Amino acid sequence: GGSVRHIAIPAHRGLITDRNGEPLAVSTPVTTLWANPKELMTAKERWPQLAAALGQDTKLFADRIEQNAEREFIYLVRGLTPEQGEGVIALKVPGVYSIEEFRRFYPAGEVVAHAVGFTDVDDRGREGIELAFDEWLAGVPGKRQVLKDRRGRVIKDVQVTKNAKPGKTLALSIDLRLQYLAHRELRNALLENGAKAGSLVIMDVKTGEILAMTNQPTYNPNNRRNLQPAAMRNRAMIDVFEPGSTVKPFSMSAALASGRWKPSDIVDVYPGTLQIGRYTIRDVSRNSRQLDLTGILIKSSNVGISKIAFDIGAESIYSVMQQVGLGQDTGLGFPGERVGNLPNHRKWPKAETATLAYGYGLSVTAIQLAHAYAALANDGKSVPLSMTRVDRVPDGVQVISPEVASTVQGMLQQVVEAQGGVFRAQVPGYHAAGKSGTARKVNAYRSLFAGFAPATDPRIAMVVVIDEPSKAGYFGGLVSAPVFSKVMAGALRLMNVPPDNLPTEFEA
Ligand SMILES: *C(=O)[C@@H](NC(=O)/C(=N\OC(C)(C)C(=O)O)c1csc(N)n1)[C@@H]1N=C(C(=O)O)C(=C)CS1
Repeated sequence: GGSVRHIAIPAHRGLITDRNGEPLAVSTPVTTLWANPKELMTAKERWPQLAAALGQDTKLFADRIEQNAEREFIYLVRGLTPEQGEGVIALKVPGVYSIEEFRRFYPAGEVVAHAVGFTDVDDRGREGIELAFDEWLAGVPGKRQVLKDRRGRVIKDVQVTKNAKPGKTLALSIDLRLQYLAHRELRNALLENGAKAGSLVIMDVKTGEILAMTNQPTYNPNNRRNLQPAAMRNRAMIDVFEPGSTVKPFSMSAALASGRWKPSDIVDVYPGTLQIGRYTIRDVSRNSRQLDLTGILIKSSNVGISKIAFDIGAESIYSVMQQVGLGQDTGLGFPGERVGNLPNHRKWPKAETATLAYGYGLSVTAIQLAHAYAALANDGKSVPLSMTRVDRVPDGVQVISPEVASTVQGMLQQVVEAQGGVFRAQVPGYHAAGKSGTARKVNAYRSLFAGFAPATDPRIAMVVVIDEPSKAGYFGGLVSAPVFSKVMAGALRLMNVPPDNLPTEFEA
């Protein structure tokens, strides 16, 4: 007797590695016990011992089987060892079956959870890379012919009609060594500042590769028990924030490209405030009069950058920030990734011109901010972003001219190295460049640092975001700059970049 039926052959999900082959998401065998209730209903005498072997109350187990008496498949328990599955099979209960199924394990756990994401119990990607590249990773299930008796029990395997096709291996752009370093130091910074959250992005300025992307809080994707959704946010891609002063190098790029400004030109910022009708632009350091363009960045003078913006026009500044990608679609396609907002106007009055120029009222992601600094470091050329390992580098787009980019690079090196600069961002053994930011949330603060290294031949761009530090310190040059120093120092050494901060003949 029996009936001819076709059943599926699950496909083996593809391995996800870092850029060097280190396993990040692996489908490994676990032993699973399942049951056909229609068969179980013929051997009720065996139920209590089966319940006991499954750690179930006898009556709760007997109730569950009765409530599913019309189904032909229920799970008993998933994730045993082969030895554990055999002990239950040794009861020889009709309708109880053991199978080996491949389920996801994440060997680096919380360290790359936001980037990698996870699959559901149907093993379909639902977060992070697992979702974004689900088609690549999933493969194609097969089909095989069976004969089933009246209860649904397979009584003969007839033939395979189509073989399963396994999913494909995927190598991410992430370097797990940099990821671990970034993860540990971001975690340390949250403790030292009693901060609520944070992000750290590392990018290869020559290839567009996202070398590291970590956030706090994070979660263990191997133990998703009562996960708070806040811990699951890949903030670097799905949270927007005001970049504030960290956009001032792009305002400065527009200034230098206009033909009306050189680094040694001077701006009077006395007395540290600038009234624009009912609005008042304010500096924190208000013991300045004449500042040159590098000093405007070193002191992070909102007044100074605003006066420059009045001279060159907001349109030139908006265009640079648009070109380097701030508030613009990255095109990556990460689930929930935000585009943000670069505010636009028909005509730009002084107030809107000033706030644009020092990053007030803008919305960007940490990925966008890092990509913009990568283009600046790469002599003004923006290489497309990638979450996967890049073997053939695609052509970039020139978004800032090489001469202007090179001059702004040198100014940003001075921001880190010059007297009164952001000395905590200095990278031991290397010349580094960057810009701090401190944004008041609308007192709560967000502490920023963005930069790149080595200055002589940039390789890595990095953004550090510390959300709501609660200690006495909250300025970006105190809170986020030291994280940049430690992570950049380690990342450059892990990538075997030759140190470039060597004495001249006279300094030796
Ligand atoms: C650049 O980020 C500048 N930040 C600001 O003007 C902002 N806030 O300034 C503080 C002092 C935090 C305030 O409470 O007003 C700002 C920009 S967008 C936003 N929502 N707030 C300057 N940056 C620095 C740095 O280099 O971190 C300073 C040292 C002084 S303020």
